[PDB]
Amino acid sequence: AGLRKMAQPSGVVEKCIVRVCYGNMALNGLWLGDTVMCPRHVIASSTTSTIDYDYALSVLRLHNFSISSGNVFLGVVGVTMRGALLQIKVNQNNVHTPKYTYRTVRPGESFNILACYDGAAAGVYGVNMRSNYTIRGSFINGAAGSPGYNINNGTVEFCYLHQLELGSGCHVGSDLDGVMYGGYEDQPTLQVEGASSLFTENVLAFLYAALINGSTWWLSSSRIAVDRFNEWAVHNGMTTVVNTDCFSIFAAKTGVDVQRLLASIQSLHKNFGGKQILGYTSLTDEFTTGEVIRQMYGV
Amino acid sequence: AGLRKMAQPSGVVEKCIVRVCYGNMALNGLWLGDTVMCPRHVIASSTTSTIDYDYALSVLRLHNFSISSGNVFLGVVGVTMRGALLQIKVNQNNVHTPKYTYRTVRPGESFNILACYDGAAAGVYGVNMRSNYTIRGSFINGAAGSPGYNINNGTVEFCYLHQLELGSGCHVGSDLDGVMYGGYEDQPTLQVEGASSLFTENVLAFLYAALINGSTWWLSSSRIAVDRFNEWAVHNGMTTVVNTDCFSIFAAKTGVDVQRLLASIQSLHKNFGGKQILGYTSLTDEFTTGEVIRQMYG
Amino acid sequence: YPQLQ
Amino acid sequence: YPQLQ
Repeated sequence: AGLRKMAQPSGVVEKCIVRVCYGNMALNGLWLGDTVMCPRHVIASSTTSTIDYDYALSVLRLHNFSISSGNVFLGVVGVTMRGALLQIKVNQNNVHTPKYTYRTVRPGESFNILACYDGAAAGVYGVNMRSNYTIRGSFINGAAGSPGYNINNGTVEFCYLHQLELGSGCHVGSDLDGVMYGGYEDQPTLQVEGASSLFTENVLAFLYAALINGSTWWLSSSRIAVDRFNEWAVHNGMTTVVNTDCFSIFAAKTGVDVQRLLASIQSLHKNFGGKQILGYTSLTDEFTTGEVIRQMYGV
Repeated sequence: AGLRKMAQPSGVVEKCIVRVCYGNMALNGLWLGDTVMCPRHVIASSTTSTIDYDYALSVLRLHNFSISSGNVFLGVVGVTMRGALLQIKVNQNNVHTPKYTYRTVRPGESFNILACYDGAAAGVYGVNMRSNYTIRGSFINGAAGSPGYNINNGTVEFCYLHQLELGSGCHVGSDLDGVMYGGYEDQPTLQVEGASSLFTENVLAFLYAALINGSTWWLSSSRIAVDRFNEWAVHNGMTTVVNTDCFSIFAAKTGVDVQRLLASIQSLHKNFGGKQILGYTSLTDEFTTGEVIRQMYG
Repeated sequence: YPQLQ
Repeated sequence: YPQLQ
């Protein structure tokens, strides 16, 4: 019993973190094979004006890099721009490279953050990509390059390198192809994030988890169609519901169909805060159906 | 910016997890040096009446153990009882044993859980010991023997080995000496956890984190002295505040003194009024001053 | 309740 | 606003 936002174990990723220094910029890189990936603003020479990264790369000198794994120093062979990342070719293969892939995550999907400082992992926690392509994380200066990952059947799927903070607890990264999530710019210039909405399909997973764990005080006896709810959600800070077929397992275990849960969500959005659910805020959206199934049943 | 319950990295602990099977029972153990620690109820043949563990250990069949690390099977050399734990001598040293210590944690203190099934880590998350010596975990039947740990300066301090579930989402372990937290018994007989109180000094750390993160709508202009607060706390499910000077560095960097937050706690106890503090709708006591400092300043 | 896990 | 971290 119980429901906790968990990270997957981080051991296989910890051995891939390196410290990447250039000038008086220091951040983290991801060392796989003989390449190190890191945010390109490590080579930027300013912290307020619009940066011409192509110029910054042209005035690059390879010997000013210092890349280290612990106290072991990597020799830099070449550098290429990769979107908002640098791909740094080094002279040493990482013998601890896991089997890995790249994947771009979509709004609502969960993954793990390995928060790193000075090229060493400091903390690990699970996150969920929001509708505005931001994550609710915990990062301070020094954390850029911190990777996001999932582990699927022994293969590490890398989906995130940390890039910037837009506002209190709103964090932005790029995928490993160097495409910034949400199209935010890795510039010091003014930009605000898109509107944050609760990811409704995750709230439905959480509410089914609550039912399975014996929490029913919030359960409406009313019922509302997915069509009509979506109309209401886009006026009330909630995303539309598109997949429901993923919930038939829960509807069958609980006896409660999605339409009653949508009615419940409408009613909880009114007396919002009047009572917790499983010790959480009633409209928690950080749990996916996959996470709930894994925690309730091990499947 | 931001505040999250996070775990320290798990890599150093993951290589110490083993699968421990005996009969119809299967759970996890901790393999350090040439010894495996696991909950002693893996040798229990029943699930409903009081267990004579000394009898169970007397009739034990050493070869009926299966202890494995991955697909590497460990030979059992001997088994001794260590409180609510079995200390199992095996024939191989774990060469990846970290530098480690044991320490019994106290209520209010935070640590990391490496949740394990079938002798393999599955998830890692931070917890905080409640006043009734339980934790708000996420464990299902295969999870006994999952360890709790902290990492300080490359040393792993083991403080917890998962034992049992008391109520919904209510979990109890032993320390690594074999002493069950809270004095609960590893017996399948009726037991209820005592009342829990919010740990006030952790609630203060949470509110200071909220200030540092720009969240100020709840800040009282009013103030209340520790004593007046301490009389109110014992009637409202919160612990008393004993000393305030560990909040000195927080007061110095926000400009807000403890006494002002004590008054906010009072008005926030049963009412966020439909607003949120760092995403929370109720007061939380799961963050310690130490965790907050590290996340706000490193 | 005590469920030995 | 953006702080490159």
